[PDB]
Amino acid sequence: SELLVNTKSGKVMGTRVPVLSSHISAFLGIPFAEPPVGNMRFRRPEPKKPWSGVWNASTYPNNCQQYVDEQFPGFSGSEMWNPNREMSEDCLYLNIWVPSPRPKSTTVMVWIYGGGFYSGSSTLDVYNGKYLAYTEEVVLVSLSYRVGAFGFLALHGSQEAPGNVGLLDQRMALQWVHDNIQFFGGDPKTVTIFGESAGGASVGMHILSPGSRDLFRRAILQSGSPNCPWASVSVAEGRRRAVELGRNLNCNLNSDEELIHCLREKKPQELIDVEWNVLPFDSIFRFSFVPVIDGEFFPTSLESMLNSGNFKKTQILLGVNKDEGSFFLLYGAPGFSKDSESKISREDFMSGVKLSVPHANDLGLDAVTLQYTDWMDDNNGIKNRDGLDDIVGDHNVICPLMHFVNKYTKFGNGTYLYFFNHRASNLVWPEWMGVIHGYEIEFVFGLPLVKELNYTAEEEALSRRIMHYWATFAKTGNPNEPHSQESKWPLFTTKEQKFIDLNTEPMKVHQRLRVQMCVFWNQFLPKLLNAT
Amino acid sequence: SELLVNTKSGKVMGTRVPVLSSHISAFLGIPFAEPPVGNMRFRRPEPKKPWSGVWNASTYPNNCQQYVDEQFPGFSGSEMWNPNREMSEDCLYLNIWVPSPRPKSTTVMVWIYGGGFYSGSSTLDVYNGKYLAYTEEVVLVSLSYRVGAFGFLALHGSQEAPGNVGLLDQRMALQWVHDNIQFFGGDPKTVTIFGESAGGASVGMHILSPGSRDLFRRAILQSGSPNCPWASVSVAEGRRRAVELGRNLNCNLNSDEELIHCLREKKPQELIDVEWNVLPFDSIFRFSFVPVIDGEFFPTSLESMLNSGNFKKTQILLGVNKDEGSFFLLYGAPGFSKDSESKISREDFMSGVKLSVPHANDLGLDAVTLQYTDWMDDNNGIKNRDGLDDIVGDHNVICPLMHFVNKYTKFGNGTYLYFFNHRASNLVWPEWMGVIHGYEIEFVFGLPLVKELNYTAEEEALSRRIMHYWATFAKTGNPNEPHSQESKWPLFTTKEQKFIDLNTEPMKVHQRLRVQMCVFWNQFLPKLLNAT
Ligand SMILES: O=C(Nc1cc(COCc2cn(CCNC3=c4ccccc4=NC4CCCCC34)nn2)ccn1)Nc1cccc2c1[C@H]1CCCCN1C2=O
Ligand SMILES: O=C(Nc1cc(COCc2cn(CCNC3=c4ccccc4=NC4CCCCC34)nn2)ccn1)Nc1cccc2c1[C@H]1CCCCN1C2=O
Ligand SMILES: *[C@@H]1O[C@H](CO)[C@@H](O)[C@H](O)[C@H]1NC(C)=O
Ligand SMILES: *[C@@H]1O[C@H](CO)[C@@H](O)[C@H](O)[C@H]1NC(C)=O
Ligand SMILES: *[C@@H]1O[C@H](CO)[C@@H](O)[C@H](O)[C@H]1NC(C)=O
Ligand SMILES: *[C@@H]1O[C@H](CO)[C@@H](O)[C@H](O)[C@H]1NC(C)=O
Ligand SMILES: [Cl-]
Ligand SMILES: [Cl-]
Ligand SMILES: [Cl-]
Ligand SMILES: [Cl-]
Ligand SMILES: [Cl-]
Repeated sequence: SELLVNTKSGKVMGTRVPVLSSHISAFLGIPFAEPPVGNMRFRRPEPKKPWSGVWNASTYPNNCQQYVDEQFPGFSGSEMWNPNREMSEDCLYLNIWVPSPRPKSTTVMVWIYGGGFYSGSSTLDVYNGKYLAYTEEVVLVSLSYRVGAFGFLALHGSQEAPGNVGLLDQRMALQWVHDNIQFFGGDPKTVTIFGESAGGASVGMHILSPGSRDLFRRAILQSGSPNCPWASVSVAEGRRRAVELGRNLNCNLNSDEELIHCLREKKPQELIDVEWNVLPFDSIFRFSFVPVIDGEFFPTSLESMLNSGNFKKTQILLGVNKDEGSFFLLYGAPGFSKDSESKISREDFMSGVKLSVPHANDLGLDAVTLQYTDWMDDNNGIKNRDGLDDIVGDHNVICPLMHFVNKYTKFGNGTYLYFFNHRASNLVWPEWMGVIHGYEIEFVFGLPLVKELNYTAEEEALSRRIMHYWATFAKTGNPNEPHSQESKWPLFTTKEQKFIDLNTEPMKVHQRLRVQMCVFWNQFLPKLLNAT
Repeated sequence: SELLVNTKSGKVMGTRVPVLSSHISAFLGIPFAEPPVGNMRFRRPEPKKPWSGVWNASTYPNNCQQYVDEQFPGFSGSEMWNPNREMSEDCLYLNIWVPSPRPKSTTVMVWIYGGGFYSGSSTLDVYNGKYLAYTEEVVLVSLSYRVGAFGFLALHGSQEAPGNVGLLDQRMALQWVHDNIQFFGGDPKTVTIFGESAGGASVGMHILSPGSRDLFRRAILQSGSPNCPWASVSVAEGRRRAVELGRNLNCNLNSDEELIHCLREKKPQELIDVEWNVLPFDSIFRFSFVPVIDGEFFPTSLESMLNSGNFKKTQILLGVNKDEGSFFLLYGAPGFSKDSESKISREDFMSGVKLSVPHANDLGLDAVTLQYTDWMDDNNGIKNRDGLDDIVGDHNVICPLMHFVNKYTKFGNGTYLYFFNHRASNLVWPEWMGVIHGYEIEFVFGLPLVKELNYTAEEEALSRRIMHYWATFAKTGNPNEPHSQESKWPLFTTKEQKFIDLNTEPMKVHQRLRVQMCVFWNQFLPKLLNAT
């Protein structure tokens, strides 16, 4: 009865799941779009046709087709991010966790997974929504969206492969939540969208895009922002990559209709096998098929939108991890496995700089090199490793986010900024990698509350603190409970630019998160590359 | 009799002067050139015609015509650098201090004064050679040379005003020493030239110039080097400045002969009154009439000469002071007078950067600003002052010298590098100015040995140490006394790049003198300006 819900698309039947010696309701694999298959591959999503009968929503759905990571077969640290369900183009489903008994109209949080817009699943163990839903009494939704060429092949002008359809998949799940979440006890007027990495970029993209703004109340962005250098391409570059993808499969390249028709007849794994070939350079933290600045989903360039205040004005909470770049270098820079601690020579540093800033001319490479080299000690393998670590994280995550946060805060209605710098006591990655891209997620989702996962008592308390900040922000637009005695997370303002650390120590307030390097990345280096 | 010397130019009569608790011989105002007056203005020097009778060399000669500093009238700190004798175009004389009794063939040191190539005198109290000559038993010579337009007006292709004649004055005094110093007890095979600021650039220029190399044995350069950005100009820029000097004086500009003839009719002070007007930019640490890269004194560009080893190969000793920039900012950046300790707003920082790197485009100015700004704390008046202080000293003095050191050491026969960072206990300048441009000279010349000047006894010991380093280097090409128990001043090498501090504390060896900023000034910013 609790598990039986009549929606505007049909009746659904959920399942009762255990969580921390109690139970809650889960509705898994609810369809929100027509399967984007056959002649609908690369097309805008269509609403799911209402069904008769009872949709069985007790099991996780398929994951979208995607490149599977085989760098470290069997290693939990990488396997925890891979699809744990069968892959299929039939993947546009959402999941809902509902406190029990069902609330009347409580706060809703909607998760958007990351994965560079080429990978990701709503069904990962680390996205299990039951702990956050139970502990904070929120309705927790996780959506899905098409990735890779299936989500972001962009032949602008064509209505058959317009680009950005994976962003429209997300918007369609948000529309479904808007129309139906009230029947699961959720308040459609108090929906917070949150996501990490490409999920965080996505969240920012919905803040910008006029067509998405009314489908949510406020936003949380983790280690990602819409202006990230890897998160979008021009319509020309998207067109170039789509054609290059056809060339890699010996397709007729004479017309969009011919190219698209050829691509629609390849098996999914055939597109995935060639996906990495269309990139313009050898590079790390670059992805083949990503959103396009199309003049439709994004009316103008992201910078002009940010400059003019052309975005949803609300409250945002956002932040970064200390070592965003480490796993990208381990995976993509060969020098990082010549040494057990990944100390690297000066030659490998220079090579890595080229791989990490692939768009820079030779003068920009020197500028990057000079900014991150200790010329008193340039053969120090540790300083070389750490310098290139910072380059990757600053360029791709931290400084784009700081640019976004300063532009947004001029027009928005409240900004809260964090710096997550706790290394989990049970981490399986080597210590030099630090606080890795993605490893705040398990704290946000409450995993340290599970005794058998072997976190410390301090880490359970940190997880509880973070979940409550997140939910209280979702509920009120402010992560703090005023009237409490706890330390207060202060607003980020244009003038004082305050942020807090998130770790196991008592709260610290700082100002101007990595301002020195982000002036280099956000102001000086683009001016240098614009000059030459 | 000891005071009577027969030279190849005629007999000279010197004077016995007291030094400390003893006495020494001095031969003051010996002419080495025909007075460059009348039609000889701007012309290459001519050897002094031998005289009959006895030249009375018992008093200091006139100083050359020059801009007199009146910024702080009566203030000892600035007046100690102004002419203390009458100014005259009849100024090509030299001074010699000779130990008593006369040595048979002792080490010779020849002093070349600085002053931006637009000022300077051989007769300043701080250049009194008697202490060094007495204490170290060397024959000490100080020369003079024409400064300003008189010495460096350059209309290339003209034989009436060819440029570089002030350097040819220096060379002709060196030739006089070569021909005659044996008659004063000096060894002409063991002559060291040394000078500070423009005198140090000059010393460097005789190392480069083939017509000078055989007139000295080894070289000492203090706070100056031949490649400094203020120390030379192209022939085109020298010609532009000379023409602009005529324009300022309503001269006929139709030809070199007419321009020169007009210029030769003006009183010296009329040239000096308009000297600063020919500079191409508003600037500090830039001077109007300086050596020209002419293809004769300098056969090719300084950089190509340095790169190919086209220079005298011998031993050099050289170094810099801690705060080369400070008095240039006091004099020329009005922000340094708004506040007692010269705290500097951000606006005045940015203006000073423009004044200090006047040749840079906007991208280069931003590069400089970024490199010297603490963006966590950009309104700190102390940090802004110190940052602009370091900009001026690094750009104009320290990093040019480091570039010269590294090029020279690839081909030379022994390099010794120092960093002078003692602030005299009796300094009359405010504390923020630190170790000022020129204030190591008084230690080199042994003024702390004079009790009436209220130096500390530890500063006397430091002066004695430096005089002994300098003279021992002049005598042997190594500042260290062999078979000694003191710590050794190490050779500077391409690989280890060692230098010492000069101060009252025990000797410390360091490596890579200001390498971080000098990579910026010597490698990156030039590449940036060349490319953009
Ligand atoms: O040319 C290319 N480029 C290319 C670039 C990548 C991007 O590598 C970084 C990356 C990886 N992932 C998914 C992992 N998931 C996550 C984590 C995983 C570990 C730790 C933290 C994590 N945090 C996460 C947070 C967010 C979620 C996702 C997270 N995302 N980004 C991948 C593949 N190919 N590949 C190519 C082409 C031809 C041959 C080869 C290769 C490459 C294939 C791989 C190297 C060896 N290769 C070949 O032999
Ligand atoms: O007008 C100029 N420059 C300019 C520079 C001066 C002289 O200032 C530096 C100087 C002075 N001295 C003789 C002192 N003797 C010494 C010391 C004296 C004190 C402490 C240590 C000492 N150590 C010594 C070691 C060596 C020997 C000599 C030493 N030498 N250098 C005069 C006039 N004009 N640039 C320019 C051009 C166009 C527009 C603008 C500007 C600027 C400047 C005007 C405001 C903003 N500006 C513009 O709008
Ligand atoms: C729904 O699916 C689950 C898992 O396959 C199954 O246990 C349950 O009985 C199903 N309910 C139906 C088919 O009514
Ligand atoms: C948010 O908006 C309300 C309504 O205009 C305003 O009163 C409040 O000051 C704003 N707060 C912030 C932090 O911008
Ligand atoms: C040398 O010149 C000085 C200064 O005019 C003078 O006092 C001295 O008597 C002269 N000595 C001679 C002419 O022998
Ligand atoms: C100086 O030259 C001599 C002669 O070739 C050589 O033996 C000596 O090693 C050189 N010293 C330096 C420091 O270059
Ligand atoms: Cl198919
Ligand atoms: Cl680290
Ligand atoms: Cl626990
Ligand atoms: Cl705490
Ligand atoms: Cl005259």
